[PDB]
Amino acid sequence: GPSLDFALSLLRRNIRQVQTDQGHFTMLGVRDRLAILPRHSQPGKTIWVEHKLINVLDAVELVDEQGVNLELTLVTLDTNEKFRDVTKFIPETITGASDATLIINTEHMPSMFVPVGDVVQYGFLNLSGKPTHRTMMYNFPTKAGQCGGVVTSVGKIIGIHIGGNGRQGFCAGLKRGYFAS
Repeated sequence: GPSLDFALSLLRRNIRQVQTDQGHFTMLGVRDRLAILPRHSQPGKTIWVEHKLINVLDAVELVDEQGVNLELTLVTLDTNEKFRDVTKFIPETITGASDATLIINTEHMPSMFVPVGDVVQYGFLNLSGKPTHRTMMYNFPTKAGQCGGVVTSVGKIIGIHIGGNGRQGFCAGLKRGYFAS
């Protein structure tokens, strides 16, 4: 079906299993050699991607216009070829959704689909003693090991999972402008 094929195609073409020194994460490749990680993955000069070590050419820990953490790291990778460009599926402004699917892809949780439900604008979040802006929330008890997971709804890629508190899950909202050249 259309939504199942979209999620499965994202898994195949854009959503990679990675390892850093901080463990297992999911990584969305967005276009060209640009990918996005949760900040707390703390990528070094190399990152394990699926089956090989990939050099990290740049890493930008994103902050807002007031300098508050957004809990996202934008990595430029020394990859052979370009990621299929999925920027057109990312909204221009941080937008919630109804009945979203969270897509996890690590060695421990490969090709995993999680029905998180409605995703709403949340804003400020204190995540592990790191204040964070531009978050959205879902009332779903997500678990450890799901950071970097891709929040999706009806052909839209809206957020990257950054944590939870046992009853709720939180993502960093995505804006298309983060990925402009």
